[PDB]
Amino acid sequence: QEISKSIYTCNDNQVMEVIYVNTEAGNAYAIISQVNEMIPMRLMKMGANYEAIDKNYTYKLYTKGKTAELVEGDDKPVLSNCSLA
Amino acid sequence: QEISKSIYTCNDNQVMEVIYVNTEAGNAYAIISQVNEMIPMRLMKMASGANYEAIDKNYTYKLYTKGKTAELVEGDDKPVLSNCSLAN
Ligand code: NA
Ligand code: NA
Ligand code: NA
Repeated sequence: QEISKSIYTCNDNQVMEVIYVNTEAGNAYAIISQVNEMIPMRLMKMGANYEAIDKNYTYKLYTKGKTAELVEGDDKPVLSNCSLA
Repeated sequence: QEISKSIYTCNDNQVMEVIYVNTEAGNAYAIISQVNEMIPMRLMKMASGANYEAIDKNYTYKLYTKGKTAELVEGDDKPVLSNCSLAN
């Protein structure tokens, strides 16, 4: 059972879903959906921060317990002050 | 090595993205997006090729795939996306 779904409420009246994958061998991933595309991300720092696997994307997901923030480019905010719902 | 994205061309000028998760130890999952939600799915250990069902029992999406082809249905095999093939 290596896959799970989280839903967050974020600033400016928005919702962010994240699918988390945690393999039995210890590899962690996250998938978000932005602009009608699903973007797979890999764990890069450990709260827990994930970065897009496809280098053509610059999305980064920073999580800390039940909170999160999604940025792009030079840590420019996309979704801020996210909290687990 | 474990996560990949497939894009399918389907009937009626529709496109379907699927994220496939295939772990090193051989476990298989899929993720699709419908009605603006991501739906995680698990492989059904059944007749080839690779058929998936939503992990959340509130959803009735099933994804049936065979080689390069796929079909997405819901409920009693009600078509959602039909005659899908890997884009080429
Ligand atoms: Na981007
Ligand atoms: Na047709
Ligand atoms: Na693999």
